[PDB]
Amino acid sequence: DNVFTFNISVNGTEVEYYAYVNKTFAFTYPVSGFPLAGSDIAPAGSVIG
Amino acid sequence: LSLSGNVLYAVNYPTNTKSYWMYFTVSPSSGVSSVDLSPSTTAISFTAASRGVSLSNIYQFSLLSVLPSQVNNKVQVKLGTSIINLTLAFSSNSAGQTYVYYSDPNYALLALNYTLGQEVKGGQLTSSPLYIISNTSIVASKPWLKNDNVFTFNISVNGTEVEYYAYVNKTFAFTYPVSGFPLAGSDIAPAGSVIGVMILFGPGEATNVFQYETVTIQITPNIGSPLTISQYIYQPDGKVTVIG
Amino acid sequence: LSLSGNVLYAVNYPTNTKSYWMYFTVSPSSGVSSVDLSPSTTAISFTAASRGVSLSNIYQFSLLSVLPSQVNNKVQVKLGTSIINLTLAFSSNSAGQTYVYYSDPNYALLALNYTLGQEVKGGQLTSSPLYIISNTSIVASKPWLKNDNVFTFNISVNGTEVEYYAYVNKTFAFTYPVSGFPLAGSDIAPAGSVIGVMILFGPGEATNVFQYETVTIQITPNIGSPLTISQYIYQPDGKVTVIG
Amino acid sequence: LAGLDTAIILIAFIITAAVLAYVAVNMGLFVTQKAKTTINKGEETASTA
Amino acid sequence: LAGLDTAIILIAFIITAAVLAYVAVNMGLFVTQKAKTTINKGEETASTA
Amino acid sequence: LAGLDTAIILIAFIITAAVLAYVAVNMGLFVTQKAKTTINKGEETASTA
Amino acid sequence: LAGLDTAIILIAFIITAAVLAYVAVNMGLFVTQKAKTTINKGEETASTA
Ligand SMILES: *[C@@H]1O[C@H](CO)[C@@H](O[C@@H]2O[C@H](CO[C@H]3O[C@H](CO)[C@@H](O)[C@H](O)[C@@H]3O)[C@@H](O)[C@H](O)[C@H]2NC(C)=O)[C@H](O)[C@H]1NC(C)=O
Ligand SMILES: *[C@@H]1O[C@H](CO)[C@@H](O[C@@H]2O[C@H](CO[C@H]3O[C@H](CO)[C@@H](O)[C@H](O)[C@@H]3O)[C@@H](O)[C@H](O)[C@H]2NC(C)=O)[C@H](O)[C@H]1NC(C)=O
Ligand SMILES: *[C@@H]1O[C@H](CO)[C@@H](O[C@@H]2O[C@H](CO[C@H]3O[C@H](CO)[C@@H](O)[C@H](O)[C@@H]3O)[C@@H](O)[C@H](O)[C@H]2NC(C)=O)[C@H](O)[C@H]1NC(C)=O
Ligand SMILES: *[C@@H]1O[C@H](CO)[C@@H](O[C@@H]2O[C@H](CO[C@H]3O[C@H](CO)[C@@H](O)[C@H](O)[C@@H]3O)[C@@H](O)[C@H](O)[C@H]2NC(C)=O)[C@H](O)[C@H]1NC(C)=O
Ligand SMILES: *[C@@H]1O[C@H](CO)[C@@H](O[C@@H]2O[C@H](CO[C@H]3O[C@H](CO)[C@@H](O)[C@H](O)[C@@H]3O)[C@@H](O)[C@H](O)[C@H]2NC(C)=O)[C@H](O)[C@H]1NC(C)=O
Ligand SMILES: *[C@@H]1O[C@H](CO)[C@@H](O[C@@H]2O[C@H](CO[C@H]3O[C@H](CO)[C@@H](O)[C@H](O)[C@@H]3O)[C@@H](O)[C@H](O)[C@H]2NC(C)=O)[C@H](O)[C@H]1NC(C)=O
Ligand SMILES: *[C@@H]1O[C@H](CO)[C@@H](O[C@@H]2O[C@H](CO[C@H]3O[C@H](CO)[C@@H](O)[C@H](O)[C@@H]3O)[C@@H](O)[C@H](O)[C@H]2NC(C)=O)[C@H](O)[C@H]1NC(C)=O
Ligand SMILES: *[C@@H]1O[C@H](CO)[C@@H](O[C@@H]2O[C@H](CO[C@H]3O[C@H](CO)[C@@H](O)[C@H](O)[C@@H]3O)[C@@H](O)[C@H](O)[C@H]2NC(C)=O)[C@H](O)[C@H]1NC(C)=O
Ligand SMILES: *[C@@H]1O[C@H](CO)[C@@H](O[C@@H]2O[C@H](CO[C@H]3O[C@H](CO)[C@@H](O)[C@H](O)[C@@H]3O)[C@@H](O)[C@H](O)[C@H]2NC(C)=O)[C@H](O)[C@H]1NC(C)=O
Ligand SMILES: *[C@@H]1O[C@H](CO)[C@@H](O[C@@H]2O[C@H](CO[C@H]3O[C@H](CO)[C@@H](O)[C@H](O)[C@@H]3O)[C@@H](O)[C@H](O)[C@H]2NC(C)=O)[C@H](O)[C@H]1NC(C)=O
Ligand SMILES: *[C@@H]1O[C@H](CO)[C@@H](O[C@@H]2O[C@H](CO[C@H]3O[C@H](CO)[C@@H](O)[C@H](O)[C@@H]3O)[C@@H](O)[C@H](O)[C@H]2NC(C)=O)[C@H](O)[C@H]1NC(C)=O
Ligand SMILES: *[C@@H]1O[C@H](CO)[C@@H](O[C@@H]2O[C@H](CO[C@H]3O[C@H](CO)[C@@H](O)[C@H](O)[C@@H]3O)[C@@H](O)[C@H](O)[C@H]2NC(C)=O)[C@H](O)[C@H]1NC(C)=O
Ligand SMILES: *[C@@H]1O[C@H](CO)[C@@H](O[C@@H]2O[C@H](CO[C@H]3O[C@H](CO)[C@@H](O)[C@H](O)[C@@H]3O)[C@@H](O)[C@H](O)[C@H]2NC(C)=O)[C@H](O)[C@H]1NC(C)=O
Repeated sequence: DNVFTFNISVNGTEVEYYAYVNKTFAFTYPVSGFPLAGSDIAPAGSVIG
Repeated sequence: LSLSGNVLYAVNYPTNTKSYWMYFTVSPSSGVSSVDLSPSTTAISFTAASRGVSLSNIYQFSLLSVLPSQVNNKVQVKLGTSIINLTLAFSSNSAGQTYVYYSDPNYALLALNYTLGQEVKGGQLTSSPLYIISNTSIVASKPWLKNDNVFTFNISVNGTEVEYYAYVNKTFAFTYPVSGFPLAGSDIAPAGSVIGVMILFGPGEATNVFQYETVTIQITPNIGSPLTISQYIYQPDGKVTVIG
Repeated sequence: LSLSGNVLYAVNYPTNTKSYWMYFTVSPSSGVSSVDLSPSTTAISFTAASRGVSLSNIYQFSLLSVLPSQVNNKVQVKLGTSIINLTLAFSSNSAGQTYVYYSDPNYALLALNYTLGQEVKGGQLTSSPLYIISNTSIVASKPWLKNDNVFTFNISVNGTEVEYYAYVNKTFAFTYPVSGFPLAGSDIAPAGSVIGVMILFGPGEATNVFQYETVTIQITPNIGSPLTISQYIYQPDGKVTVIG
Repeated sequence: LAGLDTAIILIAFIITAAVLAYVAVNMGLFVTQKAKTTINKGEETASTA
Repeated sequence: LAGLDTAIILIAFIITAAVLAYVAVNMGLFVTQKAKTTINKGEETASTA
Repeated sequence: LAGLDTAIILIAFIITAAVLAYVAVNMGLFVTQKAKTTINKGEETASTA
Repeated sequence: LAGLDTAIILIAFIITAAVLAYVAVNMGLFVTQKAKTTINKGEETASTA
């Protein structure tokens, strides 16, 4: 299956993560203006990744 | 009824922790016929559905019932030695009718404080939900005023700013005439009149400001279609904000 | 109604501590039909939402009701020995109709001072909110004029500048004809007329100048859509400033 | 009789039309205010930057 | 007799008209509410994007 | 009857259209003045330096 | 009799509908001409400067 990598920093140390992806899929997540956590509703003036 | 002005919303700006009042103006639609607005027959509902607030009827009082002689020269300011009688209901004549109106919500609030205090004094009402004072020193002697909702407004008297503190026991609405109202005493809005509607929040609904939320108000008179008003409210941007 | 001129705003320039008046011009939209502007039926609201100022109806008077013979030769200037009668309402004829107008807000203000003083004298009005004098020596004998809002304007009489001091008790609006108005006596603006609207600030709203603020005015006649006027006001740049 | 029963159908049909009148006026007041709000937000979206 | 039998046809025709009144008012209340709901969904469809 | 009830739907629909007329004219007067103000501020922004 | 009285309600209801017809046609002729005039004044307002 498909694999890509990304780094995050933890205790100022780079940690590489390997992400394995079984099939093409999409997901959404809140970026700003989202108080409705739990709902799946994007309110007016929210920003969704 | 048609909404015939902007909807104004007031909060403890800039802190935005607490909600004070909403004001808006209504008039009979397209000038066709008169509307009974008596608070016994009519309901005004208020819902902020997101936060589960739903009030089926908040409408309690109207200054449409009130003649100018019942409110003018009946509240007064002590500026040092001098005592000044306020005029609150303004009036003008056309075709032998006296038109009556309140120039702003502040004079309407003072006229209501007087009217409701006078109805309590007359035993017609158990308690006024509104109490208005200039002197805050009084509050220590009246501990029920400590916990209910409070907002302030200024009027000018002898060119001097007088701050009044309005204490609100529960969320309620009242109506008052703004123009085209000759029918003082009646509670009827005639065609081509303009009526101010004001909602004052109590300590329940006041608890935090409306943001990222839909507020719905509905006025339902005893005859004819109700007027349903809805705004999605963004963060309020001033002491008063235009929400709709 | 359409806004059919710029919106002019006057302040105590350059000091900008105090606010005097707003002036603007309106006319029936697209020449289609006439508008009733009687101050009994119509409301003019004024809101500066940022500072929590909200007046539901400031409209009190109209010179549309007033015939030229009621104001011309009825105010006068004593220039030494000589006494000069002022002409304030100008007039012209077309198709057997007499058109009536005021050439500037200054002659409109003087015509209003006369009209309201005459209505007080006739017992039709309790007090005029406007009082206009050339002699300031009078003010010491009339202490209520000490604290209310004051602005000045000059007119020329016998080629001599005469300064008038206008004392304003409360924020109010009036209307007067500017062109295309043959219906003197009526309060009706016919299609293709032009009407001046002027707001004079009282000591409340005058207290500091509008800056970095939105001001909204709404004219709501008894039939038809209201005219809503809104300006964000930057710092005012002259004795009069164009805000919109 | 021809009128008595005919008077029952008139009363009922008046009430039926009045119910549509009630709903249509209310919902027109609602939607026109949604339009007012939308027009405002459209201008704000074009002006704010 | 002319009235007795005539009184039987009046009672019956009243009931018959009252049954239409009952149905027409109920179904008007129904359809006008379907209209209310539809008008709301039409505005939501125009506003949401 | 056919007209009486039909006259109820005409009155109501007139009022409903008049309410849109009222809102659309008011909001056109509003937005066109926002445009006037914006055009002025755009020129001032291009001229002032 | 069943028809004689029934013939009284037909005559009257015809007249009643004809009265609505009379009013609706007259007032349609009126309002459509107000529209014609308005459309003309709208063009004149856009062209004259
Ligand atoms: C993301 O994290 C990686 C491990 O957490 C890290 O790789 C480690 O770094 C060095 C080798 O140098 C690398 O540097 C360049 C630029 O970062 C890379 O593009 C290049 O391919 C080299 O791998 C080594 O000590 C260590 O073993 C590496 N670990 C692994 C697992 O590769 C990456 O440097 C870091 N950043 C990027 C951009 O990939
Ligand atoms: C301004 O407000 C005052 C308080 O509401 C009011 O006083 C009340 O007056 C009424 C009867 O009015 C007469 O007496 C008053 C003096 O009290 C005179 O000012 C007035 O001209 C009349 O002669 C009286 O029943 C009531 O008890 C008074 N209330 C109080 C608290 O004193 C004034 O009348 C009113 N107007 C003026 C001009 O001051
Ligand atoms: C709103 O109504 C209150 C009654 O519900 C009223 O309180 C009463 O006040 C009176 C005295 O009123 C005079 O004096 C005050 C200052 O003390 C002035 O502001 C006012 O204009 C009057 O001239 C008092 O006798 C009584 O005990 C009070 N009653 C209660 C229940 O406290 C308020 O005065 C009134 N608000 C205003 C602004 O008038
Ligand atoms: C809201 O409800 C409270 C409880 O029902 C009530 O408190 C009581 O007040 C009375 C009288 O004091 C006030 O009377 C008027 C109302 O007619 C007030 O506007 C004004 O502030 C007076 O001070 C008092 O005797 C009693 O002990 C209180 N009881 C309790 C349980 O609180 C409030 O009066 C009422 N209104 C307001 C404005 O708070
Ligand atoms: C508001 O209420 C106060 C108490 O409820 C009251 O003060 C009491 O009054 C006297 C003292 O005279 C005061 O008078 C002037 C004008 O009102 C005040 O500005 C000045 O500071 C004095 O305090 C006294 O018997 C009593 O102890 C005072 N009580 C308290 C707690 O101060 C005020 O007079 C009254 N009005 C104003 C405008 O503050
Ligand atoms: C409304 O009236 C208030 C009292 O009648 C007045 O407050 C008095 O003014 C000064 C303090 O300056 C104030 O000024 C700014 C702007 O007005 C306020 O936002 C700020 O919070 C200050 O309080 C002081 O001499 C006096 O003690 C104040 N009195 C009280 C009771 O606060 C307000 O200035 C006036 N206007 C507004 C907008 O609130
Ligand atoms: C200029 O203004 C004067 C003041 O308004 C006005 O005087 C008033 O005149 C009316 C009647 O007019 C007659 O009398 C005046 C002299 O008073 C003559 O000028 C005029 O030709 C007429 O003969 C009178 O009722 C009123 O009391 C007068 N008011 C005052 C304060 O004197 C003048 O009439 C007017 N025109 C001229 C030409 O001076
Ligand atoms: C406008 O002011 C002029 C002075 O600036 C003045 O001219 C002078 O007038 C005096 C007195 O004579 C006039 O008296 C009346 C005015 O009401 C006239 O109708 C009459 O014709 C007289 O001429 C004169 O001594 C002097 O010579 C004049 N000055 C000059 C330079 O000629 C005007 O009279 C005055 N006009 C009005 C209408 O008040
Ligand atoms: C605006 O209206 C005032 C009345 O509300 C009026 O005050 C009155 O003035 C009259 C006398 O008027 C004459 O004299 C003055 C100079 O003293 C001239 O400017 C004016 O043109 C007239 O020829 C006086 O009898 C009365 O007592 C005053 N009334 C009040 C309530 O003070 C003003 O004169 C008027 N303004 C103007 C410019 O005319
Ligand atoms: C604004 O309101 C004041 C109080 O309501 C009022 O003060 C009173 O004035 C009267 C009469 O004097 C004036 O009359 C006219 C108004 O008709 C004024 O334009 C002009 O300046 C006159 O001098 C006086 O008898 C009374 O004592 C005053 N009372 C108080 C409590 O102030 C003002 O007249 C009124 N208008 C203006 C322009 O200030
Ligand atoms: C404005 O009002 C003044 C007083 O209210 C008045 O002055 C009074 O009038 C006389 C003195 O004559 C004056 O006349 C001329 C022309 O008006 C003035 O320029 C000159 O300086 C004189 O003062 C006197 O009886 C009274 O004591 C005066 N009072 C005061 C306080 O001076 C003015 O005449 C009047 N008009 C003008 C134009 O100032
Ligand atoms: C509004 O406040 C003024 C002060 O800001 C005040 O003027 C001062 O008044 C005092 C006392 O005199 C007046 O008393 C009554 C007021 O009820 C008046 O009717 C009467 O005519 C007196 O003049 C005075 O010592 C002082 O000189 C005045 N100050 C100035 C600068 O002239 C007003 O009296 C007051 N007005 C009202 C109606 O309360
Ligand atoms: C408006 O009329 C005023 C009096 O009718 C006049 O003021 C008189 O003029 C001089 C003083 O010069 C003034 O000139 C500039 C520009 O006009 C003013 O801004 C400045 O403040 C001066 O006051 C003097 O002889 C006379 O005493 C003044 N009288 C008064 C009462 O001030 C103004 O010049 C005139 N124009 C303007 C724009 O205000």
